[PDB]
Amino acid sequence: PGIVELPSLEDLKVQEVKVSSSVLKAAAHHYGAQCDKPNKEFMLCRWEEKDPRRCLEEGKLVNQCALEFFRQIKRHCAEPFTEYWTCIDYSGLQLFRRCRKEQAQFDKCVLDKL
Amino acid sequence: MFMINVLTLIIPILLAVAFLTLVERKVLGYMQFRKGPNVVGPYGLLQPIADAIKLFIKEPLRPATSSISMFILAPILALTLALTMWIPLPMPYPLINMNLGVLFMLAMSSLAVYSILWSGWASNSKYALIGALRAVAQTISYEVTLAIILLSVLLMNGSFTLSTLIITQEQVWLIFPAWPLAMMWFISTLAETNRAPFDLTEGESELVSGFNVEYAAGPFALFFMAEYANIIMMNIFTTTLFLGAFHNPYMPELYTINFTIKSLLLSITFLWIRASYPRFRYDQLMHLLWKNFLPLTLALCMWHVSLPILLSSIPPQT
Amino acid sequence: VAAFLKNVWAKEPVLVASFAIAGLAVILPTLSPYTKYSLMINRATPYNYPVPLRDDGNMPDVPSHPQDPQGPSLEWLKRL
Amino acid sequence: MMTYIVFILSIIFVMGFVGFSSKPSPIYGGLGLIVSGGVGCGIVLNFGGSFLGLMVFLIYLGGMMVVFGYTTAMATEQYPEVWVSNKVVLGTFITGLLMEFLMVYYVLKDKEVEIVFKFNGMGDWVIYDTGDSGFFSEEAMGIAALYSYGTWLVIVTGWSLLIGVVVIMEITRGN
Amino acid sequence: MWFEVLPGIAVMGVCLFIPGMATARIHRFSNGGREKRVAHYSYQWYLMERDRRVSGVNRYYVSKGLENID
Amino acid sequence: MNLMITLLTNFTLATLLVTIAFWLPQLNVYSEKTSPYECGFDPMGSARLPFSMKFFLVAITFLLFDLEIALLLPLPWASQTTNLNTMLTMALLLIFLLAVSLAYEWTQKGLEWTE
Amino acid sequence: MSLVYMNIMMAFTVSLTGLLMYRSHLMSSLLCLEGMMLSLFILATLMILNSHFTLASMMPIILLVFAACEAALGLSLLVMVSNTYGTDYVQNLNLLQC
Amino acid sequence: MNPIILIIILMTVMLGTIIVMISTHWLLIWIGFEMNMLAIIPIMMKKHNPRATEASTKYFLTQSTASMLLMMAIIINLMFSGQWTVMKLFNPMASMLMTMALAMKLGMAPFHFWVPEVTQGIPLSSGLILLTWQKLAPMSVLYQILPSINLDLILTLSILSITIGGWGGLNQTQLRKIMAYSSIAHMGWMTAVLLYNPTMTLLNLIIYIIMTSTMFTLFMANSTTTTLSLSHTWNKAPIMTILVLITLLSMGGLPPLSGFMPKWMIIQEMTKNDSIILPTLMAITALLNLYFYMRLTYSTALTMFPSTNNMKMKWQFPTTKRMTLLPTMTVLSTMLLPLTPILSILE
Amino acid sequence: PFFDVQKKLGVDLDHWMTIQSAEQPHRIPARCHAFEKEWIECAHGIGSIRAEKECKIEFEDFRECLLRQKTMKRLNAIKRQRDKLIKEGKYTPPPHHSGQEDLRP
Ligand SMILES: CCCCCCCCCCCCCCCCCC(=O)OC[C@H](COP(=O)([O-])OCC[N+](C)(C)C)OC(=O)CCCCCCCCCCCCCCCCC
Ligand SMILES: CCCCCCCCCCCCCCCCCC(=O)OC[C@H](COP(=O)(O)OCCN)OC(=O)CCCCCCCCCCCCCCCCC
Ligand SMILES: CCCCCCCCCCCCCCCCCC(=O)OC[C@H](COP(=O)(O)OCCN)OC(=O)CCCCCCCCCCCCCCCCC
Repeated sequence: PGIVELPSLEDLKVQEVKVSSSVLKAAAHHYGAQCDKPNKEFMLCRWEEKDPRRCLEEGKLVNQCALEFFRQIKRHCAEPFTEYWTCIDYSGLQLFRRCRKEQAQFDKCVLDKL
Repeated sequence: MFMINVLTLIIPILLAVAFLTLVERKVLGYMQFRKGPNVVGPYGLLQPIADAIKLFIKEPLRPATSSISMFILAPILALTLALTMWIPLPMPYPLINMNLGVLFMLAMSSLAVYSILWSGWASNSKYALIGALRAVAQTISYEVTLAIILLSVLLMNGSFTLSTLIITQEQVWLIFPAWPLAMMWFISTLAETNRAPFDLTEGESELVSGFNVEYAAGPFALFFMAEYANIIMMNIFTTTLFLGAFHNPYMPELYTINFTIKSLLLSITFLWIRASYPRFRYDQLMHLLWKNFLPLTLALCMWHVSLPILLSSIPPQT
Repeated sequence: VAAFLKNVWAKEPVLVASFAIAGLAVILPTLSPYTKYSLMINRATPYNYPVPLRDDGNMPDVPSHPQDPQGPSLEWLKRL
Repeated sequence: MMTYIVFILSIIFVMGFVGFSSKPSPIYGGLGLIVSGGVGCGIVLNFGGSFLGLMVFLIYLGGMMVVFGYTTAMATEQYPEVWVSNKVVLGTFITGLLMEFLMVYYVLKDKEVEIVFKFNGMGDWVIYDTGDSGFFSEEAMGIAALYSYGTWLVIVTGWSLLIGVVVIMEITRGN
Repeated sequence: MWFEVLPGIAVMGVCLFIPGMATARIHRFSNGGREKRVAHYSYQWYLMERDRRVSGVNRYYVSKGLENID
Repeated sequence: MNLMITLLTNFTLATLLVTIAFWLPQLNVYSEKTSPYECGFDPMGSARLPFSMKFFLVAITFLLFDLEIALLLPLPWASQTTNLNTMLTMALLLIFLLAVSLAYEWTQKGLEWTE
Repeated sequence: MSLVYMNIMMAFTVSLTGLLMYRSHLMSSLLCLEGMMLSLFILATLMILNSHFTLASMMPIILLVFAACEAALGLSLLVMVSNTYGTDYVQNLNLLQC
Repeated sequence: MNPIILIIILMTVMLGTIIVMISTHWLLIWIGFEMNMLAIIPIMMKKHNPRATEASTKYFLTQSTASMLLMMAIIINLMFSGQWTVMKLFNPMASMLMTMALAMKLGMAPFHFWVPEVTQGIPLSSGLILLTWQKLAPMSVLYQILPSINLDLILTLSILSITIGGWGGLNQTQLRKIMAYSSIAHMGWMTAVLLYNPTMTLLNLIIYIIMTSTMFTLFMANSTTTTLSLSHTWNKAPIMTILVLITLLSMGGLPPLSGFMPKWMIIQEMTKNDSIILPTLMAITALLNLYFYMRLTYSTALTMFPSTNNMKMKWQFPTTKRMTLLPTMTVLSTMLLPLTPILSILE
Repeated sequence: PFFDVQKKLGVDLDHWMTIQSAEQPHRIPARCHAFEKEWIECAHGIGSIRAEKECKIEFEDFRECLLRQKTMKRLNAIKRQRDKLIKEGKYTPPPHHSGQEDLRP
């Protein structure tokens, strides 16, 4: 039949959000609340046209937005966030309910700073 | 470093099996107005060692009229089934975390009967066949009620995972909202482990030695430690089900010591049950789990299906 | 019917207890008002991904942000 | 070799099937079907459905123990041909094992065989999926949906089982 | 008296203390000083292999914080 | 992978003790040691005779009730549905049909043993 | 298709030739029947799990339920046969030949 | 037997048949087949004699093996289709296995061996229920999948069963074996036309059901199971001899009786498609069927066999049997030929 | 005698199961949901003869999604040629197929 189409490797290159899953899980709610617009645009397009080859620039944009959010986090409250994701990462199942004190500390620092 | 973990699981359980034989002989001495073994060592601490060394220097004695393949295969299956029984037990971290551990215990409980059945069949004996058919009748008596009791209890847990059973009763004990289910569970595991008053397989009065009446030393010891590992892990299973302890993820030794004390007290109560009651018949047991336990269990299963819908207390499945 | 109940409780109390428990379990979800809360709790558990709809222009009920006022909230799950 | 894990489990599956389909003695047929059920549970567990494997293993173990009781009551003789005790049983066991190993050698050489369908030579890891299942297991959710979707299936299954109890009780009556 | 069985009971106590503490220590050693990850469903497995890929050591318990990014 | 390593470790622990229990000690095997044990006297017939079983009906209904409880185990996952009323009704109806079958066997003397 | 399908249908064919050639024992043919139902179960759940037909996961449970129901029926008929004659041999069922 | 249990079992048999007839799923078709078989097993064990055990065991083994082949065909269709709808099969292997499964369920040669033995070993009412009710669900499923059946296989089965039933009906003195071989011939007649026009198969099914029901009710009313027992009816009730005479004349396809209408329409339909040798062969083997019908009607109606002395004692008592719908069914089985274009309602 | 009762009465008994693209618990899609949708919509209301004549492309593509004959056939060709090239000595595998390449995410 037809020769299948595939974008070149230069179109797929992007700066990566290189963090562990505990960093994502700790700041999941802030990431969901702050970066809703490019994430939801990417999700709408990805569910609409059903093609990852036509949904690449929006993935690029969502990577830049997530990296910008984390770079903003690193500038102000690096140490409470470090303690919070460490207390998340000790748990085997990564429970939210075992680190309510670091939850309050991170929430207070982020709310007062940003 | 998984093989080190496996070895450090499988060696202490058989050491504790030998010392449970010691403790059982001492308690079975001390309740009946006498003493246990206290001559071999300091308060008889070397009796299981002497018993173990004695049983491995005696004659093997494979019978001529017995099919040798199944005769050798059955004790190996019994010991291996008792040894792989212990794997997903969380103390507080299991060796193998499994999504469905409860069904694995149920399937391996079904499989472990076949060692008794084939050891009875292979040894060409009438008493061995009698013990084998008594084991068959005992299994068809207890298995349905055991599975449905465990089903109607796990409905408040949300999943078959045993580690979730620690979290699901971290507020209050699970023996409170299922105390009747706890009693019938205890009776069902008394019947599962072939212990008194539901022995009915290794009967020393109705028969001489049951399905292992032809098994000489060595191979017979495999059935002995298989049965004692079975009773220890079944008490451990009951302790996890109904008597969950406080778990600190930073100090797991607290949960380990609490759990160990509770399971030891359960085994003490098990030997206490052993030295108190006459043995049932093997048809009176069939009229016990069917005419008395099964209708109440069906009613309790209706109750524990409707109750989470009733109180909006459906547990999470995650 | 009271004499029969006394006789059956004197003879086989296990069957009486089982029949009472089964009857309780049958007739209680009909009359209890907390079952709808269980229904809504089961409905409000997010297993899938909540995919967004294209904004044509005439849809003021659906929000534009997770922190917008309009939409189905879960205050009752906190209070209960 | 480890990529062919389901292949090795299916070869033990067919080995047990030809062990107990020779019909040596129903005790050894029971042992063979126990082996086949356990390794079939293994096969379907590497394909992902652990619940289905555990159920088929448990159900077949219960049925095999009851039928063991039956043959110790009913289907037994003085000298049971356990294996090698009869000419035709040993002959057909060897014939089945030889045929099975022959076609395994054939499919591990040409990497394609044609018995009436066409079967490929690689392992069955290729036909898997690269996506994730999220926060649920598909088989458990399907058999959970048995209650909420399949009300008709529940009705016909329960009625068939109740009249099956009636059927077996009115068969063993004697008059 | 009745406390002479307590030697054997205490020996059973330490023999049942051994395997749980051994599994706890082995899990805390072979996972970089933390609890072993529990992957019940495939989302947790995908996240665990995501950490295994970002870590760069082919060892997922080596956890990279936010200092990895620019 | 770890489960097969554990099962193999248990199996070669079990078969190591049997293999050292057959070759180690001194053996004195005669044509009297391996005779079947019949409480001191010679048996009167073979041990492979038909050993008749009285609980056949209970075994058949054990198969049927084992399958009934096999159908019943998806209940913890089925409680996580949205059509909660229909699931509750079908669970209750299945358990009620199980109880009806048990009661019909009870009233018809099916659980009573033959002879 | 995959070679696991080859082995599953090949096991089904083995148990089919086992059922269709009797060895003077009815219970062995019953065992072959349960082997065939086990093979059907394995084949069905393999394709159902591979093609992600999630709603069809309730099917093989029902198939195995009816398998056990017909097995129980076979055992009951075998009790009647063994209560008429001495044994369960299939050659004793030759009254309907005249 | 408890009549409540008997009523429940009969309604369960009917429920399995309609579950097959109304479902749009292959698994539901299979469930209906299983529940029908497992509910009709104890009807055949009503009198509890060894012959009933033999008949039940042979019937159970045959229907079990046929159900296994049915399930294998269903699973192969699921593999090659990914769906479950009751329509044509998407694989020739599945079509062949399904056709042999339904042939084994229908008692078609060369899977015909169990039918005379099972029919003989069970009472007359259970044989009637078998030969009429049980031969509807396989015919319904065969009606559903007619785009996919191989023509050569089904025509081989049809002419083979016609020849074998007509030949085997010549060597029987028991009435139930005669009726089973006649049933085999009639299923050959119906399925020879199924791939050409299935309305002809439905018409043949209805007429054969009516005819064999009338004859089984006659045999139940006279309480005769052998031909020498049937020969006493002229000394008991001559009107019943007239009834069996006209029904045996109709069963051989002798015009102007209603049993000739199915064979006439089969020959009419199969010659629109230029097949002339086959309906001639089916006509000659129908002549063989008419031969053993003629032998039976010579035994019971056209001659007066010697009777016994206790027939006087039987003369003194009038019959109290429940001959349900016997005159209506006899009239429908004899004189439905001038109403032949009624068959269009089955279209 | 397909006495269709379900459409006459308006109830459904086995209609939700019969195809792979029906309603699923929280909308879990099958592997070939789209191909089944295309083949079903191609051959609706035109009969079986016109279904096998006028939707052969869609049906055979769906059947290739189901069993994947040609996919493993092409993979077998590639694997066999690569093995022969490796054994003969005209090919060397790249480093990213050897075990490490500093993987993407
Ligand atoms: C692990 C934690 C602790 C577990 C608890 C058990 C520990 C102590 C064990 C003691 C020794 C046991 C040794 C083995 C004994 C075996 C025999 C045996 O137990 O047989 C069972 C016996 C059998 O009794 P039976 O043998 O006398 O039966 C007589 C039968 N007839 C009459 C036909 C002759 O009892 C039962 O079956 C009862 C089971 C438990 C019932 C629980 C009911 C709870 C309350 C319900 C509600 C009541 C209020 C009224 C209704 C209200 C409604 C709203
Ligand atoms: C002649 C007599 C017999 C002689 C030989 C005896 C051999 C030993 C017999 C005893 C052991 C039988 C085991 C049977 C299968 C048991 C399956 C099992 O334990 O599954 C548990 C578990 C389920 O996993 P799950 O809950 O889904 O969670 C994983 C998700 N992260 O699963 C897992 O965690 C997956 C782990 C890998 C599974 C690989 C596939 C199974 C391997 C089976 C090997 C062969 C077994 C043969 C048994 C024969 C029995 C007679
Ligand atoms: C509607 C509620 C839900 C119903 C569905 C769910 C039921 C769950 C429980 C299932 C029980 C299954 C087994 C039932 C068997 C009943 C028949 C039976 O065996 O009765 C025997 C018994 C007398 O014993 P005996 O005659 O000696 O028995 C022989 C040896 N034991 O006979 C008796 O003891 C009498 C048995 C009949 C009368 C029971 C009355 C119980 C009343 C409880 C309070 C009212 C509850 C409300 C509902 C009305 C119930 C009638």
